[PDB]
Amino acid sequence: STIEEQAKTFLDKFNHEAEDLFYQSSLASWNYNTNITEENVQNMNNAGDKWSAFLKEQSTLAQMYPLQEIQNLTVKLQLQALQQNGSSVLSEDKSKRLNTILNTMSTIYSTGKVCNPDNPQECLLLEPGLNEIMANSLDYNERLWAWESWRSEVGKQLRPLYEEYVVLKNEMARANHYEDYGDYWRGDYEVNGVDGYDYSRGQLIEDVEHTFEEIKPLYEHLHAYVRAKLMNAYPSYISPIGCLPAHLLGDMWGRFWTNLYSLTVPFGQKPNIDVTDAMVDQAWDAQRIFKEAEKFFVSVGLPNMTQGFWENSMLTDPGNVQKAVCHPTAWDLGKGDFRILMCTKVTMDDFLTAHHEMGHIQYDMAYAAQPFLLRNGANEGFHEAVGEIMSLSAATPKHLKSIGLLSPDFQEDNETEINFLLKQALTIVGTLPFTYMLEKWRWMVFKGEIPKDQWMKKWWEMKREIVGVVEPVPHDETYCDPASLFHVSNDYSFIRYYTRTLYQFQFQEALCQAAKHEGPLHKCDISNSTEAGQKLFNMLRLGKSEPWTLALENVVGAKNMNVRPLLNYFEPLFTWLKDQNKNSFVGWSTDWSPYA
Amino acid sequence: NLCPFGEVFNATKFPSVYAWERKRISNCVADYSVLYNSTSFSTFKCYGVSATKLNDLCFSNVYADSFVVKGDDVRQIAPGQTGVIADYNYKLPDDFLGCVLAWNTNSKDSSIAGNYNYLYRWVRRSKLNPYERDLSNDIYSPGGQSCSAVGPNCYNPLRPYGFFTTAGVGHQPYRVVVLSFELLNAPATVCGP
Ligand SMILES: *[C@@H]1O[C@H](CO)[C@@H](O[C@@H]2O[C@H](CO)[C@@H](O)[C@H](O)[C@H]2NC(C)=O)[C@H](O)[C@H]1NC(C)=O
Ligand SMILES: *[C@@H]1O[C@H](CO)[C@@H](O)[C@H](O)[C@H]1NC(C)=O
Ligand SMILES: *[C@@H]1O[C@H](CO)[C@@H](O)[C@H](O)[C@H]1NC(C)=O
Ligand SMILES: *[C@@H]1O[C@H](CO)[C@@H](O)[C@H](O)[C@H]1NC(C)=O
Ligand SMILES: *[C@@H]1O[C@H](CO)[C@@H](O)[C@H](O)[C@H]1NC(C)=O
Ligand SMILES: *[C@@H]1O[C@H](CO)[C@@H](O)[C@H](O)[C@H]1NC(C)=O
Repeated sequence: STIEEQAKTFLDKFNHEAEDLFYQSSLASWNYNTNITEENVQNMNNAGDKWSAFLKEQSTLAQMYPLQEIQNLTVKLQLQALQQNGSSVLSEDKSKRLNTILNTMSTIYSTGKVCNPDNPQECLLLEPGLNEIMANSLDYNERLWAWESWRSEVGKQLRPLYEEYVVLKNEMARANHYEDYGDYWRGDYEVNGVDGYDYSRGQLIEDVEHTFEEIKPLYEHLHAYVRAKLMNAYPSYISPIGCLPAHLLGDMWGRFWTNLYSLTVPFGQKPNIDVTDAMVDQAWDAQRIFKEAEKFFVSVGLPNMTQGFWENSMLTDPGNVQKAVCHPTAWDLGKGDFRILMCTKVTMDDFLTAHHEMGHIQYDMAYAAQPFLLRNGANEGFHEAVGEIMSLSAATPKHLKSIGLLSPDFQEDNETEINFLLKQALTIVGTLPFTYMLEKWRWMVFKGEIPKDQWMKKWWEMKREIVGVVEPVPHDETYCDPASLFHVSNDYSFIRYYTRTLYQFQFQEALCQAAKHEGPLHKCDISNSTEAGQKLFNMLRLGKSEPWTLALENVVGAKNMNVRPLLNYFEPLFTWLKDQNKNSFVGWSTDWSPYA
Repeated sequence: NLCPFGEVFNATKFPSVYAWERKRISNCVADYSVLYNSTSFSTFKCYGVSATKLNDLCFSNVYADSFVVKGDDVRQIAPGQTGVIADYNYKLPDDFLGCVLAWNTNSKDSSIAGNYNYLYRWVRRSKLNPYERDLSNDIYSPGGQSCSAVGPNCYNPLRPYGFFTTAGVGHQPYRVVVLSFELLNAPATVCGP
């Protein structure tokens, strides 16, 4: 009557029951998202309630099993995933207070609005009013007004609440045998118990810093380039020496630099690659797009789609009376049911997004033989990485010509490659420092290094040191600027987007090395390479049953994240920027401010 | 006289795997051709004899066992297999002379909300012997112990299958019939045409 043998039967029971209720809950959610009625909402809420109650009761009985008398690692992984105490350790009053705080913050973020003086009637919300002016307008004063108005009518109401929030979360973490909430978030990357493949919770921080130390040169050059172009757009507003003002960076918060592309084109006389017109000419529909994606995935050895995918998926807008959400998603309902929900239209963007979603579905299909709790990615960055490498491969001119969608007479010149590389850089490279700075600030406020009175004073110091972005108006202590973003105000971790970005380029070069590619890495395709497919499937099949270090090593031959492939990918743009930046100054000084 | 192929294979209801039913066939002329224009068999496998040689053989005694199993577990109905069905519900001997027929029956045994009328056993103290049936309803203490209530580590042995219409091909119902015949020094009963 070993405890190990007693726990095996309990796990069997749990898996068998969890399959059925998860399937019922997923079916109800699908019925809602396809067809919006009040009855569907009620059914969804019922199913969700039953699944949460069942999970909580199952966790409460699981703690009977001590973790230190189990030698099978799969069993320990399952029990550890099931034994987490959650927020139930707090007293009832504190839990209710925390839930109220979270709901209030979410609501105020989702319902806030502002309007300019002398027009009390016309008030704009964040979507789609503020985003349009932020992403399209070319006037200095309107952009400044929008920025300050949004950060002065929504942030102020969040500063007190957020305060309490921090304290409460910290207490919960300390009742779960953690140093703070930041340690709780970092614990996803922790693996222990396996010789030669161990990772400490506090190690991750160090590695992130190391990686960033190798990205600083390239980014710096890019920064300089952008500044020069902006000096032409706003002749008497940007210093040739200092940083970039925050309200002139495309989006509201400066997360992406995509919208600046129209102002920073190297060679504007050469149009970008676009294949929508040929798609319209040859009478292509959504079903043709998905068939092409399926053929592309078949060519590398991975399987086809089952009949349920074609019968049950909704690939077109229902239109007429029915209303459904049009956010593209891939559903794994369990029990051999895979679906894709997207409102397809005839465009190149939908052509790429179909490949992204189908890669999601292929990954979800690979590990269907693992137990229930281990049906997920190795960590929170693999899932999306797998999705993006396929879209990267499918947009190359070689693949476009191979499927009879570009003229064979079309010959590429280096100007078009430079333009494409700059467009990709403005979306990939320009988001890493923002993510790193935000996560570092959150970690340090949770840890207790930054006192409450010095929060904002730190927030705009790091912005001027790492990201090189300055404030247009001085900010007092009453503001709560970081709370103005969705992820911070709705309790979501923000480090997935960095490891995701490094991992995808690690995977791509390893896959292209096995396809005998010759030339630059930004023109690689993996079609008609069964070796690449086998190498990818070896990692995909594992699931969460093994440490993520082993999963990475099974593909790239290394045990840790690395940043060299990104630089290899962006080398030509690096040399071009180095050539043209011979007259401008590279770097920034913090002392300059627009209002000084 | 025609064979009762339209009475065993065209039945209204099939039993659960843990309570499988066995039927005895009397004198008969094996005319399978009246079954071709109506159904097609997803699995047809014979051990000990070729399927095309049934027209020239006569069997001393013939038995037909009927049950219904999940799709992925159909492979477990074989001489040398191991698994839940092979150990706890239905076990076949190694020296087996007979045939196994399995066909998909999703259209009538599945539903939009789910059918839960088919049960199977998932825990038992010891593995079964060939051609045995168990109909107990005890409480399964894992380590031998005594308990009279269904609570912690005391589980009832029978659990139901989950059948949904929109499920994948591995979770769809399959109906299975095992035909087992013997060749002894007795007058023949079932003969070919
Ligand atoms: C992958 O390989 C297949 C088979 O060789 C390629 O399909 C052929 O493509 C050529 C032009 O590239 C056509 O002339 C043939 O008619 C196609 N079929 C056959 C049977 O040869 C396919 O193009 C390759 N994929 C890529 C991206 O080049
Ligand atoms: C959408 O929901 C309504 C609500 O009753 C229902 O009548 C209708 O049949 C549903 N549409 C589909 C396609 O099932
Ligand atoms: C752990 O249990 C599983 C159950 O099937 C078994 O396959 C595996 O070999 C066990 N681990 C070890 C190290 O024996
Ligand atoms: C928290 O977890 C530990 C071990 O899993 C357990 O001993 C403790 O009772 C749990 N706290 C609660 C929710 O009672
Ligand atoms: C995939 O589907 C095609 C078309 O039905 C078929 O010819 C092929 O055999 C299937 N198998 C794979 C995985 O290639
Ligand atoms: C492209 O190549 C030509 C020579 O083929 C060269 O003169 C030109 O400078 C190159 N473009 C860039 C942006 O370097």
